Amino acid sequence: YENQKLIANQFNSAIGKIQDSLFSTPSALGKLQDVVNHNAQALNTLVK
Amino acid sequence: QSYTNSFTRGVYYPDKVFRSSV
Amino acid sequence: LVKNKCVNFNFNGLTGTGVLTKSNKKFLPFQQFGRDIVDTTDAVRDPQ
Amino acid sequence: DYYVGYLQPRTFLLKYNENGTITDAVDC
Ligand SMILES: *[C@@H]1O[C@H](CO)[C@@H](O)[C@H](O)[C@H]1NC(C)=O
Repeated sequence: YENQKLIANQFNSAIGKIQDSLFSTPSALGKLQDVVNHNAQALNTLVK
Repeated sequence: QSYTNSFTRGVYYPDKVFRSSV
Repeated sequence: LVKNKCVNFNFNGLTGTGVLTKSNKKFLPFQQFGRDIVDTTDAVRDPQ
Repeated sequence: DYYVGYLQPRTFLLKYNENGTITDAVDC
């Protein structure tokens, strides 16, 4: 109740930093891409 | 009578199969 | 030669089943077949 | 005014262009 404004500003800055971090770094979403690539590799080996 | 080195020459088409961007 | 019909073909010894349509691919004037990353016949040139 | 070389059994990686033309093969 005393530092409401400061906490709100901190949260607002943090969410923007998270958005920028996700936008910039391309290796953040490694796991999902790895799953997709593994499935594609399995199918390609099977057909080959 | 002399000797040289083949930089990148000697590549030919192995077969008669068309391939696109592979 | 028929087109747009599921018809068996025997192009110059290459045999299979499929639908034969018009192709926009450019062939060098020595290549007969056509493959892809999966290594299956995708396009063939008319022996005639 | 000419060169002679002998062929050996190797393994090669070839890059085909969209118009299927071999460019920049690499040895193995
Ligand atoms: C490939 O073929 C197209 C269509 O003829 C042509 O415009 C292009 O210059 C050719 N070469 C390359 C490297 O794209």
